[PDB]
Amino acid sequence: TNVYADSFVIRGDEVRQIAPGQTGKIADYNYKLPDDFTGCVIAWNSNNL
Amino acid sequence: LSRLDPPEAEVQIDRLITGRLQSLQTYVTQQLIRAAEIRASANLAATKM
Amino acid sequence: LSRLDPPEAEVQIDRLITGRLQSLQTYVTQQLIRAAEIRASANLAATKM
Repeated sequence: TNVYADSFVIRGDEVRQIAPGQTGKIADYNYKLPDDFTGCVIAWNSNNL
Repeated sequence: LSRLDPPEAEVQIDRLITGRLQSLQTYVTQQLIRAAEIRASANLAATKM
Repeated sequence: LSRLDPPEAEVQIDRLITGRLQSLQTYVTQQLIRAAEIRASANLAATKM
């Protein structure tokens, strides 16, 4: 019906905390996902740029 | 419920739930059988009266 | 089945399957009990005839 494309840039170690069911700092203070599924998660290394 | 997170508490609560449901169902079925027997005995007693 | 992968479709289908099997079994047992009662009533009616 719709597509939500959310975008940001975070650490390479903290990239694991973008998930429903994970704890830490990123998950607990900045961003989180509910007790449901998301479409997909994508993350590419772009420190070169 | 006290010392665990909903994403994990789901599975433990589900295990307890399915076990208690099986126990309640067993109880209900055995009560049905015993009540059928009691009905037959009360029919005998009504005819004897 | 349309929007998931066999390695996890196995799990979800297993959940649905065990649930539906429990429901069908409950139905069959209750029908057995009710048919036993109907048999007793038809025996009463046979002897009354």
